[PDB]
Amino acid sequence: SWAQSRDEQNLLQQKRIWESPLLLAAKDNDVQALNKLLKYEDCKVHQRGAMGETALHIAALYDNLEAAMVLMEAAPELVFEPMTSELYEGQTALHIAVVNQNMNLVRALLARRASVSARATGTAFRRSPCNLIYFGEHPLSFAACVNSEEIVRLLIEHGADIRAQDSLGNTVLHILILQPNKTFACQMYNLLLSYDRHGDHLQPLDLVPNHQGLTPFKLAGVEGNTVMFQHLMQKRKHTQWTYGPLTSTLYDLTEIDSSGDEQSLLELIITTKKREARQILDQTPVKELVSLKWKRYGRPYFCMLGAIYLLYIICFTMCCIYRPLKPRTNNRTSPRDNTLLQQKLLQEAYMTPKDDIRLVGELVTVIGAIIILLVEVPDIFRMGVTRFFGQTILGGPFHVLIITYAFMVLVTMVMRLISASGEVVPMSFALVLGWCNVMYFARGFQMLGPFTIMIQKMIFGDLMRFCWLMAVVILGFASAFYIIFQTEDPEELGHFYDYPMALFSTFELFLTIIDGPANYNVDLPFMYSITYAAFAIIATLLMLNLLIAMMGDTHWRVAHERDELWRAQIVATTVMLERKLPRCLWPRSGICGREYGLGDRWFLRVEDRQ
Amino acid sequence: SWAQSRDEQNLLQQKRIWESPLLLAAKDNDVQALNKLLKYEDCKVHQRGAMGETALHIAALYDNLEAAMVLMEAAPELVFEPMTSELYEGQTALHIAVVNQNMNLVRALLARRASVSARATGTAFRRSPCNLIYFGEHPLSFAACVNSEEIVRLLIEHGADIRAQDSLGNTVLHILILQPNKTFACQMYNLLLSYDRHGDHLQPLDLVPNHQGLTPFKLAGVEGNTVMFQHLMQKRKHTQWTYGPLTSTLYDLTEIDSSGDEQSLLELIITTKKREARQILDQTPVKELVSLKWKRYGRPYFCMLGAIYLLYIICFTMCCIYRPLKPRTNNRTSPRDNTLLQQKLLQEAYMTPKDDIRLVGELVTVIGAIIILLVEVPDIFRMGVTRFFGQTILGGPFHVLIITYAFMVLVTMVMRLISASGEVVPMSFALVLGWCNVMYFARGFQMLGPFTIMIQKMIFGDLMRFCWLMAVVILGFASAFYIIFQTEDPEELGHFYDYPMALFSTFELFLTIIDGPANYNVDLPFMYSITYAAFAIIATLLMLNLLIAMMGDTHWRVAHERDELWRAQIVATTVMLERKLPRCLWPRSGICGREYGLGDRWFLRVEDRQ
Ligand SMILES: CCCCCCCC/C=C/CCCCCCCC(=O)O[C@@H](COC(=O)CCCCCCCCCCCCCCC)COP(=O)([O-])OCC[N+](C)(C)C
Ligand SMILES: CCCCCCCC/C=C/CCCCCCCC(=O)O[C@@H](COC(=O)CCCCCCCCCCCCCCC)COP(=O)([O-])OCC[N+](C)(C)C
Ligand SMILES: CCCCCCCC/C=C/CCCCCCCC(=O)O[C@@H](COC(=O)CCCCCCCCCCCCCCC)COP(=O)([O-])OCC[N+](C)(C)C
Ligand SMILES: CCCCCCCC/C=C/CCCCCCCC(=O)O[C@@H](COC(=O)CCCCCCCCCCCCCCC)COP(=O)([O-])OCC[N+](C)(C)C
Ligand SMILES: CCCCCCCC/C=C\CCCCCCCC(=O)O[C@@H](COC(=O)CCCCCCCCCCCCCCC)COP(=O)([O-])OCC[N+](C)(C)C
Ligand SMILES: CCCCCCCC/C=C\CCCCCCCC(=O)O[C@@H](COC(=O)CCCCCCCCCCCCCCC)COP(=O)([O-])OCC[N+](C)(C)C
Ligand SMILES: CCCCCCCC/C=C\CCCCCCCC(=O)O[C@@H](COC(=O)CCCCCCCCCCCCCCC)COP(=O)([O-])OCC[N+](C)(C)C
Ligand SMILES: CCCCCCCC/C=C\CCCCCCCC(=O)O[C@@H](COC(=O)CCCCCCCCCCCCCCC)COP(=O)([O-])OCC[N+](C)(C)C
Ligand SMILES: CC(C)CCC[C@@H](C)[C@H]1CC[C@H]2[C@@H]3CC=C4C[C@@H](OC(=O)CCC(=O)O)CC[C@]4(C)[C@H]3CC[C@]12C
Ligand SMILES: CC(C)CCC[C@@H](C)[C@H]1CC[C@H]2[C@@H]3CC=C4C[C@@H](OC(=O)CCC(=O)O)CC[C@]4(C)[C@H]3CC[C@]12C
Ligand SMILES: CC(C)CCC[C@@H](C)[C@H]1CC[C@H]2[C@@H]3CC=C4C[C@@H](OC(=O)CCC(=O)O)CC[C@]4(C)[C@H]3CC[C@]12C
Ligand SMILES: CC(C)CCC[C@@H](C)[C@H]1CC[C@H]2[C@@H]3CC=C4C[C@@H](OC(=O)CCC(=O)O)CC[C@]4(C)[C@H]3CC[C@]12C
Ligand SMILES: CC(C)CCC[C@@H](C)[C@H]1CC[C@H]2[C@@H]3CC=C4C[C@@H](OC(=O)CCC(=O)O)CC[C@]4(C)[C@H]3CC[C@]12C
Ligand SMILES: CC(C)CCC[C@@H](C)[C@H]1CC[C@H]2[C@@H]3CC=C4C[C@@H](OC(=O)CCC(=O)O)CC[C@]4(C)[C@H]3CC[C@]12C
Repeated sequence: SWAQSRDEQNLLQQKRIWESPLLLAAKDNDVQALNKLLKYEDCKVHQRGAMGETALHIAALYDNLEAAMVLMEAAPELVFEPMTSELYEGQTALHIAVVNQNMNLVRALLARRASVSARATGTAFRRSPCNLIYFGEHPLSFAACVNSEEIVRLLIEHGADIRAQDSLGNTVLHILILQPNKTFACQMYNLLLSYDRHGDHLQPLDLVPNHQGLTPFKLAGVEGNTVMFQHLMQKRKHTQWTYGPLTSTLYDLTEIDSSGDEQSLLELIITTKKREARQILDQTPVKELVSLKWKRYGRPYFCMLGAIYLLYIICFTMCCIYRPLKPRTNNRTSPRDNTLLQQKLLQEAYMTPKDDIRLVGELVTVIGAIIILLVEVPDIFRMGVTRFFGQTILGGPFHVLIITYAFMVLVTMVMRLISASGEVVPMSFALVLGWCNVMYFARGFQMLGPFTIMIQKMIFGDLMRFCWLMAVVILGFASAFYIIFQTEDPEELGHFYDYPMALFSTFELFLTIIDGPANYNVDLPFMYSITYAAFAIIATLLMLNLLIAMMGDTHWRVAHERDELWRAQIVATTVMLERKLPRCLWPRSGICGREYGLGDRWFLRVEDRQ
Repeated sequence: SWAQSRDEQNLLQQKRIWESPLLLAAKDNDVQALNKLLKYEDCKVHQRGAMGETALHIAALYDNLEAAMVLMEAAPELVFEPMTSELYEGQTALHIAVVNQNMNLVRALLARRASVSARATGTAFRRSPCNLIYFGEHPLSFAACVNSEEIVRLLIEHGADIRAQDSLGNTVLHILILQPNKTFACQMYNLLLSYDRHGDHLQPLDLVPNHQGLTPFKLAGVEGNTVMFQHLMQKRKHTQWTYGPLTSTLYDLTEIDSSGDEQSLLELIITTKKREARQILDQTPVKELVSLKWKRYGRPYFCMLGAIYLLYIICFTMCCIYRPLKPRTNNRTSPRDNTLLQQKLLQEAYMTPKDDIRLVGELVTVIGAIIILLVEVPDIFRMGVTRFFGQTILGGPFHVLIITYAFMVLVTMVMRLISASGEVVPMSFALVLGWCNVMYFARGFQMLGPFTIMIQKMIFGDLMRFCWLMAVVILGFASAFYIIFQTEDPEELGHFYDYPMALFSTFELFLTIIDGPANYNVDLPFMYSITYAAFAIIATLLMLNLLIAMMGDTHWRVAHERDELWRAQIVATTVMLERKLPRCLWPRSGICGREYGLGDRWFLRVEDRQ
């Protein structure tokens, strides 16, 4: 609906240029007709186009130097005119000649005092998925993104402000990081810092943030721009000595490490959705910083929490095993009734010293369930209650499973206080969610770490993508199997005696975890052998080994990038383990340079061999 | 804790150089300030640094030739000064200028009679995982490891001892093998043998061992340095004739083959932990030596021991089958009691001539169990009782299984002598350990050989790495399944009737080796169908085919290097079969050159075609 509208304006621009002889003579290189048109009476010079454009805009848009000079002589006030549309707001011909890199025509307008500070605020210039270029809003921003070193020098001599910000707060150094040609953006980055030295108006140009707060150093890590990230560490490192093939380099760790309350560079890479940002983790000062925090304070504090959680789940498991049960007080209803025991009442549950030992174990699992919710739930109140916490749901799925576990413990606490029947259903969820959260503590081991990335990408990328075709085949054949055996005696072959059982039987015959139905003492119905032969070929052979072959490719892809997926689990673990543990037991990383004559900041030394 | 300490000294070195004007003028190339400082009164010349360094140490460390010459004129006694720290003990500036390769400044110190024999015994020079360079302790050792042919010639002219040894006993030829650039180390190896000819003080420089006993020939094979190993066989081979495209080369086999009581080169490659050393086995005189020892005396003596072991295990199997059993004398306790027979007493066991035939077979399996322990156990007494024999445990795991088998035979010997109940548990271990040791004798066949390397790397690299996540899922769902059926009648569905059975049932439902529980005559509990549907998706589909896909990659990696893993099993078999068989039936390999005019050593001839 939006691409349909701006295709209708680009064809309407071409109709207006074919109707007006003034606009048509500016498209072609026709100075013969522009002499004849402009010598007429009043000429209709300031007429609009379909884009709100003037005739001097067309001459700069089609690289017509000779047509533009005729218009500037005959009408000198066309230079100060912006486009008055919606999709090209504020754009002048001084914007257009910069992008088309017409060196003779930029000097021509600036001789006629063209504005170097007009703001091209149209929707064909905002950072959008619909726009193929994001150049900024200023002509100095336009010339930097087209790699024109001659015009960037020529604009600053005429007064182009280098510290100007667009609607996103981005300076020209922020926009050069967002450009697709990364090697040419490094040379233009150096050139724009050569001119920023003049009596600093605030903190310098590479230290000015945008409306997100990011500096050009932190923006290169959020956007995954690894080429610019290496280029901006050269300002931040410092070589101490060089002993033959040795080199001792001292790195900054100011905007990388967690200085204060702001988000550090490690927090912004884990949070962001662009998965190109996780290549910053392989770059040198960040790579030895993560290994330093994990081997010193990360891994000891993580293996303590993993061992306290095992003793909690073993204490929870034995309270479910020794739960209060008594023989049933009523009598059996049907011959299909299998039940022999039922739950004791609350006053009846605690009446012996062995129930007092269990009550100690039940208070441990209730208090531990509250401590989980005191740590996890106040994060949804600080962050956004639905959306901005839902970003952490797709990031860490073990946040959900331990809040759901702690919910299930307090449900069967309430169902114990009031004497409620059916505590087996909140317990059974809590046993399997309680134990399968021990697979969270497998990222402390590099070999066991990305096994849970395999289990995740097989469920949410293979099973949740192919089970819609399996459920189609189960519903087809279970409905067939149900009406075949609908006229029969279930006491011989009872796999399909009602419709919910025929769906659970066909799910189990799909996966080949119960045997195929057979009696051999009675004549089975005729359609059964034909249907089950057709079922066993498409379900058990073909579609079951489809899924096993799909999951075998998910295994191969995760095991290939086995090292860089584990080291991104450690950054997410170390960052989480700082924002919840108190500061007195987490020392700050690196060597502080107060009593070494280096300032107030916190350095990190790397020694290598070339 | 150790890297944190020597980061604090490298920043403290930079503070002391910024405080003293004498040290700061030696870091920069400032001969203007060194003229003004040294013309003062007493100047504080011999002040220390944070590394125990002098001002003449800084000038050599930062490549300041002009700053160093001012210091040597004004203070000529700074040349004889070592660093008095702990981490740079004994290092002088004559060490530093050699590593930085400053040719003008090495001649300057040696003109002022600098010591060419000072020992840099600091912990930044010991062979350690923490040190990135191991250059030795002498300036001749430093110049050889930086590939400076001009300084090695210049040091020997001033009296550098070429036979000097560091704290590890390594000469300069030992250290050149330990260097990472292998091609440049070959040219420096040749240069240092050109100077060692002067009236040999002992056996020559390439034949002097270190405190481990290794010569530079044997050190290249232990360290896996295959480039230096080819370069040092050129001294050891000898071309007999060249008949067109043919060439007859006669190889040495002095330090390669088992000469006396010392460990040969074949014994040191199998023993060592660096698995780069097994590429020496593909090099020509070692490769045809292993094939010669195996095809002549290795494989006949190995197939005799494999056939005697089959007849021993078949004789052990029939003594377990015909074991003494009688009907039970007591009466049944419970309806769950299944037992119908029990063991006979010792006086009752041997009372017929068919028991006398078994007694012959039981003496064979007792005597054979003692002979295993007389061969295997006295190896743990000669080697280190815990640690240095534990190196052979990780090397050969079939040493453990045949000592454990021989232990299990003598347990049920003792349990037969005293009439002890429960001989089925030491026998059942001994049947499966007895028969699965026949897979030891599968390396005699090249096709069957590395099948047991597959079985090993799947157990100790896939199963012992993923079963911690399976046991989490088994304990989760077996605890869920136990409390679901805890209120039921076990006589219909008894898979989970107590907690140890529910763990063995869930282990068997994981692996899909028993069928899923179903009755269809009774109403099963409601949570069972939901839990077993969740179990059968994550356990049987997803996590069971994870492990099968992991083991499929272990198969692919071992089958790729199928030839070089079998030929390393033959070296370990041939070496083991020499140190236990007597010398009269193992002839020495090669042709001895006594009556061929070649000396006392033992050659091996290889004929090839180019
Ligand atoms: C990888 C590392 C390895 C892990 C290994 C770890 C150990 C793993 C194994 C552990 C034990 C396994 C065997 C024990 C079985 C006997 C229990 C018992 O006697 O039950 C009694 C009740 O007791 C209960 O009801 C249990 C309640 C929870 C116990 C915790 C109490 C407070 C601990 C506070 C702090 C907790 C932790 C704090 C968390 C921060 C009564 O039962 P019974 O009448 O005697 O029944 C006997 C039946 N039988 C005769 C057939 C047997
Ligand atoms: C990926 C997930 C998909 C799940 C797939 C499997 C679903 C599993 C869900 C299981 C939930 C079970 C809850 C309790 C069941 C009781 C009610 C019942 O269903 O049976 C009732 C029957 O009534 C029916 O026949 C309903 C089935 C209609 C067609 C199926 C539509 C399913 C939605 C399609 C979605 C499309 C998805 C794929 C397309 C994109 C009563 O059973 P009865 O006792 O035998 O009474 C017979 C009376 N008689 C004796 C007179 C004859
Ligand atoms: C790849 C190569 C292929 C391998 C092939 C090799 C051969 C493989 C097969 C071999 C034989 C298989 C069939 C034999 C079954 C009859 C045995 C018997 O009669 O038992 C008798 C007792 O005998 C015993 O108790 C056995 C004790 C050990 C025997 C060794 C005696 C001393 C040998 C010293 C040196 C040993 C070696 C030294 C080691 C260095 C009594 O039993 P029974 O009352 O008669 O029971 C009959 C029941 N039935 C009627 C139903 C049947
Ligand atoms: C890789 C290897 C791992 C193996 C995993 C599987 C272990 C296999 C080991 C099997 C050994 C079995 C030996 C004999 C069993 C008898 C005692 C018993 O356990 O049952 C007793 C129950 O008491 C319990 O419930 C204990 C279980 C507590 C929680 C499990 C902790 C396991 C350690 C976690 C380690 C974490 C490792 C993963 C995390 C990294 C008695 O049973 P009962 O007769 O039914 O009495 C019920 C009384 N009732 C009737 C009143 C209700
Ligand atoms: C699916 C579930 C499976 C996963 C298990 C989850 C359940 C249990 C969770 C976690 C396990 C808890 C028990 C520890 C056992 C392993 C420890 C170990 O050997 O690691 C290191 C020793 O440790 C260190 O060198 C540094 C840490 C200090 C010791 C840990 C402190 C507390 C230990 C307990 C005191 C508790 C205090 C409170 C008392 C209750 C060895 O070095 P590594 O380098 O780490 O070697 C392998 C990693 N690698 C592959 C990277 C090379
Ligand atoms: C009380 C018990 C229930 C409640 C407890 C908590 C339950 C919920 C737990 C965790 C929920 C936390 C969020 C989901 C986790 C990952 C989602 C994600 O990352 O994006 C995913 C899409 O997006 C989705 O698929 C969203 C999930 C929709 C279905 C949720 C129900 C599945 C329950 C689970 C039951 C499943 C049946 C298994 C057997 C039972 C993409 O996945 P990916 O990993 O980013 O990459 C894989 C794609 N790739 C392969 C192409 C590369
Ligand atoms: C999991 C278990 C499976 C493994 C079986 C373990 C159990 C039994 C253990 C070992 C097997 C014992 C029986 C021998 C059968 C095979 C012999 C053979 O054919 O090999 C060679 C013949 O042999 C030779 O050419 C040289 C050796 C002389 C013959 C062996 C002497 C003793 C034979 C018995 C007298 C006993 C004396 C004491 C009396 C008791 C053939 O040449 P090859 O080159 O080797 O061909 C294949 C190898 N390749 C792939 C490299 C090309
Ligand atoms: C009486 C009956 C019991 C006693 C009899 C004797 C029992 C003990 C027998 C042989 C023991 C001899 C030493 C182990 C052999 C190999 C170890 C090794 O090489 O290093 C290993 C690590 O290091 C370890 O894992 C050490 C082993 C720890 C567990 C030991 C108990 C397992 C028992 C066994 C039961 C398992 C369950 C199976 C079904 C039962 C590394 O393995 P790798 O091969 O070097 O390379 C593979 C890694 N790769 C794939 C990444 C490349
Ligand atoms: C009553 C007493 C004796 C028992 C103590 C209970 C502990 C076992 C609980 C209390 C708080 C719990 C912690 C609360 C929050 C978290 C964060 C949680 O983080 C995630 O799940 C990250 C998700 C992801 O990144 O995928 C991991 C478990 C952990 C450390 C919990 C581990 C278990 C703890 C220590
Ligand atoms: C009583 C019955 C009906 C309960 C049903 C249990 C399931 C709903 C639970 C139990 C096991 C759980 C799984 C166990 C482990 C994982 C791996 C876990 O992996 C990650 O989060 C990887 C990400 C990372 O670590 O980087 C994602 C959730 C998931 C699939 C869990 C999803 C929810 C599952 C299937
Ligand atoms: C495609 C691969 C997996 C195998 C290829 C062979 C199949 C197509 C063949 C092998 C056995 C055949 C079946 C053998 C016997 C029967 C039973 C017959 O039905 C009855 O006699 C019903 C019994 C009754 O009415 O009591 C119908 C054909 C059918 C299913 C045959 C269908 C074709 C089958 C499955
Ligand atoms: C009483 C009489 C009639 C029976 C003879 C008993 C033999 C069958 C036994 C006695 C000593 C045993 C040997 C003792 C030691 C070894 C070394 C052993 O070496 C390893 O296991 C290497 C381990 C590895 O490299 O993995 C292999 C079996 C072998 C030859 C044994 C094979 C079986 C032997 C010959
Ligand atoms: C009665 C029951 C409980 C006994 C249990 C038996 C297991 C503990 C045994 C029987 C089979 C054995 C395995 C059989 C064969 C091998 C291959 C073997 O492989 C090698 O040593 C390869 C190295 C090489 O040859 O180069 C290592 C031991 C291993 C895994 C064994 C380990 C111990 C196992 C699992
Ligand atoms: C993911 C792939 C492997 C298959 C995708 C389809 C499944 C998600 C569907 C197919 C059959 C369905 C089951 C069909 C019948 C039942 C029984 C129903 O429980 C009962 O009726 C219990 C019986 C009783 O209480 O007596 C609960 C839903 C459940 C487990 C369904 C859960 C969803 C299942 C497993």
